[PDB]
Amino acid sequence: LPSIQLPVDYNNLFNEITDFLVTFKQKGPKYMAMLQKVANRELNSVIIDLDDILQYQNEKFLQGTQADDLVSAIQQNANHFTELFCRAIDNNMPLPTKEIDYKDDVLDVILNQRRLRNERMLSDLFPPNLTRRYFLYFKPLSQNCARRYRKKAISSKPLSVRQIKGDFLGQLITVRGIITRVSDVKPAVEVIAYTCDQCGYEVFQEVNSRTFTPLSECTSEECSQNQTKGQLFMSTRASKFSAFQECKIQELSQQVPVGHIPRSLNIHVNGTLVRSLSPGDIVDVTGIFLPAPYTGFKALKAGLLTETYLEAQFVRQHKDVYNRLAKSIAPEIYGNLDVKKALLLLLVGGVDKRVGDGMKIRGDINVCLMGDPGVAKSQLLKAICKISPRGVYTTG
Amino acid sequence: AVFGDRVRRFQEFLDTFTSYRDSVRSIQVYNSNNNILPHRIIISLDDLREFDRSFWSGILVEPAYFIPPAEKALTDLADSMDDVPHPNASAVSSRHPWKLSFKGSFGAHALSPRTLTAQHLNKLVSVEGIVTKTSLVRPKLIRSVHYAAKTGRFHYRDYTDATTTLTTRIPTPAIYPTEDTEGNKLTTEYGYSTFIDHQRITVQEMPEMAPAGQLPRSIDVILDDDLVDKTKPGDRVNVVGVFKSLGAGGMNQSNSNTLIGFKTLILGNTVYPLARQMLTDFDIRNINKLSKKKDIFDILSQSLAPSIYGHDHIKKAILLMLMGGVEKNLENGSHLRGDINILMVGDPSTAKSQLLRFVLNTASLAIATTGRGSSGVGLTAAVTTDRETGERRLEAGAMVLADRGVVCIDEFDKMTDVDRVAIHEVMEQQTVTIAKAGIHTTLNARCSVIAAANPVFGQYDVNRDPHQNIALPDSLLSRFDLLFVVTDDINEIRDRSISEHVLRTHRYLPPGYLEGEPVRSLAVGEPKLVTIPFLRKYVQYAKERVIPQLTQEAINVIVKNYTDLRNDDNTKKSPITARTLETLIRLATAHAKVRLSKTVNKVDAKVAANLLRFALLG
DNA sequence: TCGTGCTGAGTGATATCTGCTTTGGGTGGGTGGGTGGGTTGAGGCAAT
DNA sequence: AGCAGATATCACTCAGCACGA
Ligand SMILES: Nc1ncnc2c1ncn2[C@@H]1O[C@H](COP(=O)(O)OP(=O)(O)OP(=O)(O)O)[C@@H](O)[C@H]1O
Ligand SMILES: Nc1ncnc2c1ncn2[C@@H]1O[C@H](COP(=O)(O)OP(=O)(O)OP(=O)(O)O)[C@@H](O)[C@H]1O
Ligand SMILES: [Mg+2]
Ligand SMILES: [Mg+2]
Ligand SMILES: [Zn+2]
Repeated sequence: LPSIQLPVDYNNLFNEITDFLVTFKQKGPKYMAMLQKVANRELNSVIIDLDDILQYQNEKFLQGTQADDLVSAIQQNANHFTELFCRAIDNNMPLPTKEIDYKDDVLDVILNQRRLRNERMLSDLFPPNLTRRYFLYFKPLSQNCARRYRKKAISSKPLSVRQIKGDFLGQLITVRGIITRVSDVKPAVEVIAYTCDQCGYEVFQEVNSRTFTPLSECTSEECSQNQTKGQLFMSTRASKFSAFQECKIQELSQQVPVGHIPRSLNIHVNGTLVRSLSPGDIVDVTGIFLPAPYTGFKALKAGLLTETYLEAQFVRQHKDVYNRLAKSIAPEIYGNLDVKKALLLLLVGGVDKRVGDGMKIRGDINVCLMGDPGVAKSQLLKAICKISPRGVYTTG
Repeated sequence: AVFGDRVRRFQEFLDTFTSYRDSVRSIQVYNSNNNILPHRIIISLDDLREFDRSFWSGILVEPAYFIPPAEKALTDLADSMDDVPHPNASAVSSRHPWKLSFKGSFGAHALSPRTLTAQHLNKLVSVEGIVTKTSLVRPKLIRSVHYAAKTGRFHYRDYTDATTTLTTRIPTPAIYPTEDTEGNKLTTEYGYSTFIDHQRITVQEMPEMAPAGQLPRSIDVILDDDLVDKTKPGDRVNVVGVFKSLGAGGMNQSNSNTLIGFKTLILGNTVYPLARQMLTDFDIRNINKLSKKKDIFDILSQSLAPSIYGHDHIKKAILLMLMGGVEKNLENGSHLRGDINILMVGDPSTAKSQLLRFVLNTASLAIATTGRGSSGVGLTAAVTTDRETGERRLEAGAMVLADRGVVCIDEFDKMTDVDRVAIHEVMEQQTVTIAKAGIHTTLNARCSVIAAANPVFGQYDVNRDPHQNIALPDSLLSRFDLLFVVTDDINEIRDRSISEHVLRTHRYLPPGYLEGEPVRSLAVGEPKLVTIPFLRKYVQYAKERVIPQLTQEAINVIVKNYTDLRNDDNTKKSPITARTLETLIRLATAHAKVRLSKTVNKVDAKVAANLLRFALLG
């Protein structure tokens, strides 16, 4: 494992992040207020705006106390900075201002009893992610703010699926396309809680992979000491789960080159961003491009070839009365007033269908157009289908 | 020991020729200024042979031992040249060495997929063929960078593969290190790790060059880094690489076959297109001067298919189709195509197939299909699986492949309705819709369709109406801008002229051939009829740098012609319709493109009207 | 007939090393099966 | 990497005898 000397000092960056969270203002600090809201169970998602970081860096440079470029470091490698920001938030979480029912939560009771057991043992501990009740996301650097401060915004620059290469892995990038598939929301396990039948103690496990091996044997101090062989049993009540959704984003027609087939890129949605993407909507998904290593025999058989996906971080969603309406239905065509009026009547389709005797007169004013080639039948079809909210265009 | 000597010798070679140093400096300057140019340098094998015979011979016959030294020397030269003040952390951790590229003359190593044999293994070769397959692009892991929080130092690992390096090395599983040497936990730094793109293509021997009675053969090629997306299926390429062998090839006890050979493929160094002709200042001036002639249209039309007697109007239509109109898409959503479709229905032996072959050869992009030889799926797109990745995908069809090109359909009437439907959709919408195996996509298919067909009876009958003569659907017929009905009429003067022309053509002999002798590259990188290459250059120039706009006089002429043609007692071989107005506008725009004119004038409208009138009423 | 070792080889037992094989895909086959999956496209055949 | 079979080296139980009580 030979070492390298890279020009990054994570301690200074952590100090920068803590100072930004504590002092940044844009009343009191914005992020301090956000953390106060999170403490009172009022907010379950914290979003870090890179524009705020850039403004803070500019202010620090102006004051003369030049600091490290945090925006570039976040953009180049965002996976580490998620954990760094989570740690910084944890170290400065304000005390709750609104009383809450602590005893209701199972985790609170379990940890309190673990503390009691530890105190008893001493008289003779848990992963930080377990107790976290919030999600962290990165908002890309807006183009306007970057141009104001004379900087290039790689994160917010839209890219096609083709333009996302292997050299972009591990960075915060934006993708433009049309969602073609969204899966059902399912629970993804992050921390697993076990129990000992003999010991009476609780064990925990962290999952950061596609697959995991469950525990079988107790590892507690008591068990070890006493030599008691106790079996570990999974407990889903005390485990931590996060909503998971997998989506497919495909290239737009105008983005494909000449004589090429469109390509698709996988998207992973975690936390509160779930249900923000639906099929058929053109979106600007911002996320962290990361690989998905295999495990076990598959890993060995696959080789160096790696799958990839996008960790969703931000989603931007793209956008005389009778005669007048008839004429405005399809201005491009030559005036056909009667046909346009019939199309209006079909579109509105007003009817009172409440017979209640077993059947009810059909409530649809069906329209059929038949004519020799040359009339703009296709144009009427396309226009009237576009205007209609539920209009569906099909070919026999 | 020898590696260092070879590195030093290649450093001396690079120093002697300053062109490569200047190219590297220019690439570095461009990259620093700013989208980016890959770290690749094209060197001439002739210069290397002139400088040092031993190094050139070694590179040609033993690339595995002579290429890596040259690459290292070039990388060292570039690094010494680099003067970037602050190197970014990713730049420091990046594994981006310069890659060498070759050109010149491969004396006996210039081969094809058919002539590649075991004797050429582990040698630098040049392969020429047609791309038939193209795997999906996926990243490949070469270096991994890790961080240890307690120690505060970054640890890295390097990976290798059978295809990533020329020299064999111990295989490295992709398992990310998890723990340090002393037991310290490690965190993967994806942003600082290095991944490179990987792709596999299949190059096929050109069918025309295949032996008699044997189907073409193909060879697999591996492309990495910047050569990932330099080709698409149907392209003619000249690939340079090192022929290699992979795997045990049954040597292992697990394979009981004992009759199976090794795997073989090529690690591509260059991809040389074989489509767009570079235009020189002299060529541009000649094109302008020729275009300034009043009768440029006549000369250009006559220059097409000199061996075909007559058919002047069909030749003019083919020229206008090649030039093509202007494609306009409106804000509301309506799309107006600029492609011109042509259909020919006539008696046997009327030069329809020969015209199709000529337009196939002349057009920059063209795909040939037959009626009985094609299918609906084969026209549109097929669902298949990717070998490399094992992922369900789409394979481009005839229509798709010919995007922004021309598709020639022979025996148009010998098809099936099932097959016909695909074409109908293609022409009507210029897009392909696929709903198979959980695939939902729209494929762009913007191609001009030129087809030939025969009457139902096999011979056009004047007595019977046009509808009875042609069995194709009216809806499909209406999409063709021009319909030409050509008949074989027996006349003494015309018969004598045609016979004399055919006899004169059949007496042609090629240069450098003796009488009675039957008809059987040097480098890799490299009223008078107009020669075909000049015609191709003219077509490219006109179709690239001209977008004619309509004017009022042309509009007056067009509307006058439409009003006269649509409401006239004289019968027409094809019915008049509002599509005829669009056809007239398209033909006027194409004729304007012929003259390299920014505006459509009265002459263009008159020519379009005359062509349409001839096509309709003969 | 209790207590305390010394002898002891027998009868364990549990802490400890030696070899598959797998995923899925033809870089294991068709003397492992097609009701354990793959699987859309072309082709030939009979009833229609 | 995980799992199932196996080897071999680790203790523990009943066995019984010498002294004296
Ligand atoms: N009234 C009109 N004004 C302008 N353009 C028209 C008009 N009617 C038809 N067209 C043109 O006719 C062209 C072909 O006709 P279109 O596809 O609209 O309908 P259609 O002839 O009924 O179709 P089909 O051939 O599929 O039966 C269209 O491009 C449209 O521009
Ligand atoms: N005008 C012509 N000038 C010279 N040769 C001609 C001409 N018309 C036909 N031929 C000869 O006809 C021969 C075969 O005819 P061709 O294949 O071109 O016919 P086609 O129009 O495709 O007819 P079909 O497919 O109905 O048989 C060609 O070798 C060509 O030499
Ligand atoms: Mg229509
Ligand atoms: Mg023919
Ligand atoms: Zn326990």
